[PDB]
Amino acid sequence: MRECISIHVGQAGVQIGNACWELYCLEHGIQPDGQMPSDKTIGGGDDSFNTFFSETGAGKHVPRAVFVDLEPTVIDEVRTGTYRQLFHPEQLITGKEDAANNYARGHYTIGKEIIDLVLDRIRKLADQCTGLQGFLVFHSFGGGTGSGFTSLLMERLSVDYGKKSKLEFSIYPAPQVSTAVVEPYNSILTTHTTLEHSDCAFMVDNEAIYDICRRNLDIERPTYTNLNRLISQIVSSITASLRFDGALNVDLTEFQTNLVPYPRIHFPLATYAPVISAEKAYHEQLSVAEITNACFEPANQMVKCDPRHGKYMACCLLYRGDVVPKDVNAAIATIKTKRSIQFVDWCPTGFKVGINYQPPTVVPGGDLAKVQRAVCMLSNTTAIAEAWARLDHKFDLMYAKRAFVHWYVGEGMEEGEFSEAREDMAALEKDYEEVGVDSVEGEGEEEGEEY
Amino acid sequence: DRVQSKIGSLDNITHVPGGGNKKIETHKLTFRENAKAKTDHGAEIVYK
Amino acid sequence: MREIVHIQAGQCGNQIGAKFWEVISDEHGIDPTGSYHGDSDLQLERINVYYNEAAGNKYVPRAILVDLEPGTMDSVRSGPFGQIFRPDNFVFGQSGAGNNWAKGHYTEGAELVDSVLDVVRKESESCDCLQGFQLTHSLGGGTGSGMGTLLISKIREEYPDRIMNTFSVVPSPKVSDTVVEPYNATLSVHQLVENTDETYCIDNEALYDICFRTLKLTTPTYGDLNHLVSATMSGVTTCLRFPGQLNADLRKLAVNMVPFPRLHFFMPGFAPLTSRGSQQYRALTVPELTQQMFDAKNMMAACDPRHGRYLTVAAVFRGRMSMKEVDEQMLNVQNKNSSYFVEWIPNNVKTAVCDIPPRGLKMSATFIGNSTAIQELFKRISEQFTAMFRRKAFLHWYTGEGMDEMEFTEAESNMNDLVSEYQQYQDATADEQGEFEEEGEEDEA
Ligand SMILES: Nc1nc2c(ncn2[C@@H]2O[C@H](COP(=O)(O)OP(=O)(O)OP(=O)(O)O)[C@@H](O)[C@H]2O)c(=O)[nH]1
Ligand SMILES: Nc1nc2c(ncn2[C@@H]2O[C@H](COP(=O)(O)OP(=O)(O)O)[C@@H](O)[C@H]2O)c(=O)[nH]1
Ligand SMILES: [Mg+2]
Repeated sequence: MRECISIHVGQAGVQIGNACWELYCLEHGIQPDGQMPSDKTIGGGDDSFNTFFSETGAGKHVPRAVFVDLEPTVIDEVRTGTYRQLFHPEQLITGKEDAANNYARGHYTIGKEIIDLVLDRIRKLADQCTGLQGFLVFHSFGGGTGSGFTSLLMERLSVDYGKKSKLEFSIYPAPQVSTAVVEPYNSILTTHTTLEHSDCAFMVDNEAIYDICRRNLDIERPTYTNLNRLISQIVSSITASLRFDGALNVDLTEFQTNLVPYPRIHFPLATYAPVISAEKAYHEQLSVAEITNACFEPANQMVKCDPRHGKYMACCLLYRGDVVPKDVNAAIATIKTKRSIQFVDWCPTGFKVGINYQPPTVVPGGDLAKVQRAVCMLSNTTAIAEAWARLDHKFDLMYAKRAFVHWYVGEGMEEGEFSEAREDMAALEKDYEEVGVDSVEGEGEEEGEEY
Repeated sequence: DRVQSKIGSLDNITHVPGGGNKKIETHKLTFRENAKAKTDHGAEIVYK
Repeated sequence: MREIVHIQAGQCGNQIGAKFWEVISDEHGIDPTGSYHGDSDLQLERINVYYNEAAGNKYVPRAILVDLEPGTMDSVRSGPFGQIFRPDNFVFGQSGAGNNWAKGHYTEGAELVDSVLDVVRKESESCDCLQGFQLTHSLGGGTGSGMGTLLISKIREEYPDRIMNTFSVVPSPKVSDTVVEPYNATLSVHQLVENTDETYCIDNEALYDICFRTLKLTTPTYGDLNHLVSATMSGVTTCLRFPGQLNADLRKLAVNMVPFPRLHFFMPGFAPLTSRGSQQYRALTVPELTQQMFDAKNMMAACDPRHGRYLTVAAVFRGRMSMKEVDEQMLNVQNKNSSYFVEWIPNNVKTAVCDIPPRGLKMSATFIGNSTAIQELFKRISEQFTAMFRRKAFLHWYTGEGMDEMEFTEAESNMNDLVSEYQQYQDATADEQGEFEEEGEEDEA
């Protein structure tokens, strides 16, 4: 009756895709072959799972999603992993040679060979929608597939789907940690392109979730397979209304009505709570306000730019499992009474809210906490300015020295493009400062009387 | 252009409060600045 | 005989709606599949007020059930009593609103509108004297709030001497569940204030403090807040369905509630509100109803009405009881709390009394007030609208479904007038002077 698309680009996308689809299978009772031999149901039809899976004539479900990197290897891994028979063969799309962390391979000289073969697979998934709602697209800024091709695809989706929601889910660059030397060309060449083609663009940070993993999941060895499993708890909580019925449902196209005050201000940061080990879970009763207050702690953010350096301005705040709207009401109001938690004076309406009856699942891989109720949150803030303040000067240093620019140019670009991208990123620098303005009073100004 | 912000952050700052309006009151109130002829009132004794 | 249609639209409107058609279904012995098997023949005897009569002695509500998504209509039909409703009345769209009132009013809700009117005609050409139309909807939300504005506007143009009533979920003093609620609210007030006969303002913050502090529910759910709204809908519409000492319909409330066709937004209340241990240690009388019903916590919107003045009140009491006693207590409130009321209105209260109490109660009272104290709520909407609009914030979604940016000020000037209009009639006395003369001036100082 309603449907959406998920899309997984570059080696960051394809892997956060596994965690998500691992979960969604497990959450819905769908197996690694696409079956659901799982609940002795007597009624059916929604079954809101159909929004994310296509049903087959003999009861197999198939994921409404598409994979891409520009070499096979990371995809051959899924293709031969436990979900080989789960995922649709022709939705698993592959190049030969990877984009090398070079945006110009991803957007321009390689990208151009497989873009229409992705778009063909995607028009052929809209013909399975009964009403295409939108798109949820997973990448990183540091990969050159993850930057170049995600922004090629957003060029192309913003025509073929020009009204629908294009929602991004980035691994965003850490403050002190990096995964490419060419990290700044990618971050800015993708952000400058999507800055007119995407609806929302949510951030998670590996430097931030490592410390959550050592601190509060109490894990010594946080792998990317563990960390992508923690990131998956935010994605399942953000989609809960489109997965299950609830006291207070939210639409795919509601987040941006509430979170994006001006169309360029589309960087809400993401989070989950409560993050515990099983042994800690026993020393917390976890009432709704405890989760809520914890979820607001700066050291509990899944982006490492500190909210102590900025005002908050727009939130969406989402609850799962055993939850009473009266507790949500009070715990929200508790956080506002604590205006110590700094927020913009000119949006006291700073929250949207959603409450879903279905509790979370953990993907087993340790001792299990006995969870009852949970919280996830999206927040727009000027701490994102604190993050970008360096990535910006890194682009200034790289570009002033013309370091690496002959790889990108050779593979489909001109220096004037590096200038425009940075120029708009200098406009965007002033945009997150304009939303930091404590505005002047307008009361008590008059003309005097005519005689 | 040496670069500037692109968001409409203060586009309505020329407008002012409020928070009340009018009020409608007995001292006039239906009139306009050009409704000519049709002299007051009242017959030629009050006066013409 | 005297028929009303009910409309339910967006998520709070359909949820409140499935307490209404659970509560009233049960108040009437309606079965969860539309059979009747009830225990007093009085129940069956004014059934057409709210119902159709369908073949094999089956019964169908005049429920119309509307949405821009497909899920609440699954969750109501899978839900209790979901088989009493007619399938041809489940007109939900394919887009949501996503809290955008303009996705409601200009684009997607404007796309459903002809298909919603198709069932509004069916049902109304099948009445014998339609009085009115009741809408449970949002105000700071979008799916209800933005449908509800356009729906009332076309109904007002097809049906202009029929009554127009609205159960609106109002933005609360501490929390928002939607960010564009000031936008959603101001815009709505402009559109409704020309076409409603009645709007109820109903606050989840005001019902939480009831539910948690006076009913002692350890866990106040929306299911339990919606039980209170449906008790309210049931309560103000009792005399249409049953015998009583003083019977009053919605047109008989309207004329006592509405001094000027602008001044028709109201606060409701129910009594008794009592916890389960307290039910032993309390005694129910018409004075008990009376005391509790003018009490500052009993008010279902977030004001102490001692901040302003009552213009008009209505009280709708159910059960067997002395008309002396209820006049008496109403006189006592008007004379021992006489300053709670405005004085350029005399004798300020309608009362009506029905012989049939709520199925779970011995006796009950339902209040409706018009007061200059609730302007603080519209002041709050006006300032919190200003905190977004003075900065052009969120405006790009409304303009993207193609509303004009000027219309924001048209609604805002209207609100700023309306909030001034309740304020200018607050303790609006006559004032008088005496003429004065002098003696002659003299040389002596
Ligand atoms: N959290 C997380 N991030 C990952 C993961 N895999 C890759 N990344 C991120 O993605 C990038 C590393 O993968 P890449 O090999 O650059 O991905 P790519 O886009 O295929 O690269 P090219 O196509 O060769 O440009 C960095 O920005 C990483 O931080 C993963 O499993 N977990
Ligand atoms: N009392 C009550 N409030 C509700 C219920 N459902 C939603 N709400 C609240 O009603 C308001 C509007 O919600 P909703 O109807 O979801 O908005 P919309 O779909 O955008 O029109 C917010 O304050 C919601 O929290 C419900 O069952 N009962
Ligand atoms: Mg790659």
